[PDB]
Amino acid sequence: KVFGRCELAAAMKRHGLDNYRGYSLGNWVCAAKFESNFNTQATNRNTDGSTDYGILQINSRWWCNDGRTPGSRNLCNIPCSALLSSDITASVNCAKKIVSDGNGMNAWVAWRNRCKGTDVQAWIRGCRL
Ligand SMILES: [Cl-]
Ligand SMILES: [Cl-]
Repeated sequence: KVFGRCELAAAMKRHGLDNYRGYSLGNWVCAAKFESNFNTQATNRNTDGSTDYGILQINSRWWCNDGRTPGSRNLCNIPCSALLSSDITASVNCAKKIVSDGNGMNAWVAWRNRCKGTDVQAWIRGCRL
């Protein structure tokens, strides 16, 4: 599923991400925009053999199990496939664990390079929330 902008904002707001660990909703929509272009089915292979999955591109090296990342962990205790669902609950719950691990949203390289320090509020402007 390819979300619309206001549509994803609303769903992320249904699931508790607005101001989670201090990050307003615009930060999370901005991050999804550049990680996946709002597509829950996005996947991308990393040079080390790990893979990023879903609308927030969560990595198999640490957070989910795909059966093909030697030496990895599965700290969210989920198969990576569950991160591709049109329902975003699994991605949201694992994101909450990631952003609380010490480095905040700097865990998402694309947030650091494309959202951090910008007018992220523009990503929710106009939306009925
Ligand atoms: Cl915002
Ligand atoms: Cl980047």
